[PDB]
Amino acid sequence: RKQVSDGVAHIHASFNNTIVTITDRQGNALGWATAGGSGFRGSRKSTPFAAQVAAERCADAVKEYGIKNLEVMVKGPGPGRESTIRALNAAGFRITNITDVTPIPHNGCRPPKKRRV
Amino acid sequence: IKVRENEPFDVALRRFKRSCEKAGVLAEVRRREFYEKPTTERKRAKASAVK
Amino acid sequence: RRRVIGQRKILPDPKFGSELLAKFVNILMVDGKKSTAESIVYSALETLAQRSGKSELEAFEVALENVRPTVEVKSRRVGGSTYQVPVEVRPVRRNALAMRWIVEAARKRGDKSMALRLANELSDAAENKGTAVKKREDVHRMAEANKAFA
RNA sequence: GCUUGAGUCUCGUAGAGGGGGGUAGAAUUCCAGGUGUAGCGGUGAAAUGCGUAGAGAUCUGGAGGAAUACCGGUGGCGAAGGCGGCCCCCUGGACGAAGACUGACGCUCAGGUGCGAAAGCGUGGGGAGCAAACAGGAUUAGAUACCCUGGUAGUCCACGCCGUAAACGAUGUCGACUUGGAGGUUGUGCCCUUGAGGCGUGGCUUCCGGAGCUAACGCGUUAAGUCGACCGCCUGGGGAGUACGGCCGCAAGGUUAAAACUCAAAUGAAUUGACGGGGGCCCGCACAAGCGGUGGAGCAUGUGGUUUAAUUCGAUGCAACG
Repeated sequence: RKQVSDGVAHIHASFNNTIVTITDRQGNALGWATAGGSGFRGSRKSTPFAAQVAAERCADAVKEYGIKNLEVMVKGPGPGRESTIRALNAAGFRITNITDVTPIPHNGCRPPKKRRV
Repeated sequence: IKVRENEPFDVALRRFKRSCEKAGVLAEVRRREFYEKPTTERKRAKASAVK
Repeated sequence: RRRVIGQRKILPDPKFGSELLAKFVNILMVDGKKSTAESIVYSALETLAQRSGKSELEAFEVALENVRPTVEVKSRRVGGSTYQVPVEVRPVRRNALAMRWIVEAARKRGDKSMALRLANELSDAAENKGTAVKKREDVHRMAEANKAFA
């Protein structure tokens, strides 16, 4: 019941899952979505056409205000960097600026050895 | 990476910044590092680029 | 394997003369006793009169409408495991496939006799009933219902 | 005596060469607070784990440590090991050019001295991420592993020690000769320098390759070709870089280095093929698409069993069993 009018939307695009939260201008949570919470779980998610149905769920929780326009914050790789923005363009929302906020360091921390099969 | 356009449309322009960073220098990190594995495979893949 | 020719031109119904109904009787046929097939379906096909009262002709196609799918699965030996990538279904098999469900499920109906056990199914087809109509959604719940892979 | 070897002087050039001290930006983690709400994280799946004591996400502020995307290259510097952000201070070597100077002052070098990746060791600091050990979860016949959730030493700093590596070009240093082609990087001379530019002449360096060399692979002016000077080293495989003794070390352990006995080979490259849970391209009812079966049932038939005085001999993966 605040009517933020316009607020950026963060798209935490990951591999094992993807989640988009339609925060406000300053950066306050107004409504978040989630593939894991979008019916199918396990790992069936991930896929782009699976995240789209997730972020689209926001237009059902963050619609209580009246977002007439909004930007997009895509972070991290994975099947949900495009899908999300698309579903949002159809949901009825607008757009003000697309950008990738993926954490790309300068050889700072030393990543995990991991995987070796 | 900074998009912005007048006349609402979901054209793209987005894959334009997708040529300098993006999912590349990302997966580059992802798993472990490299150390000797790169200086080597980086100097062998170079051989490939000849013909 | 690599062979690429054409389809087998089937002989039309023993009366209405229609390939669509032709392969229909064949799919229904059994033990090469094609005769019985005709005398078993050609009857129930017209017995619709008692079930309606008019030029029972399009009823067949209309009944198949409620049994015409447009999406199926297809496991693929990729990604180490086995995909499922669902895909639609061309017309060539749409009409065909349906006919199977209409018959291959009209036999387990357990009514008076195959001759009639089949007739009723047609009425249940357009009116949605029996496994015949079931198989549709029970199949659609995969394709278009799991596009995550499609 | 001489000057071409070697060296000095001058003036330039490029460089992640070294030692010290600063400093910047991205990211991670953590602490605090705001928004907001039932998931997050992870895998092939899962589970451990974290979440309603409010996570994850998101945003604001703060603390701290490690490493410096892009440039980055088939690149550069160094004796080797190795050396990447920007800035300053102290410092080494390499190269070019007009030249000027010294005058064989050189090459190599057992012993000797010094430098040495990483791991490790001692004292004291530091500690974000990562991660031997260790602990859970999973996989599996088992799984003291690979995978997942955590995580200590350690990785970082100082100072001292240890001296090893597939410390590799598996190719000692120095010098002179010997067809060529394309390229990289850096200096210099010259050319309507009118240009990106064009022609030479030095340094270092890639790839192809001729003669020749080679057991073959291949090396080929940066030689494994043709020669000269000095040094290190090898003499069948196993036993064994082990034992013993010496020396070194805080300790790991290092260095030097056998015998007994045992085998008739151990080995190198290349060839033919077989195979690969290697790659490319193919065909077969091989699969996929369907039609009907076998597997259950009663009976037939054969076989292995079991039995029998005998249950006659044979046939036994697809190729054995109507």
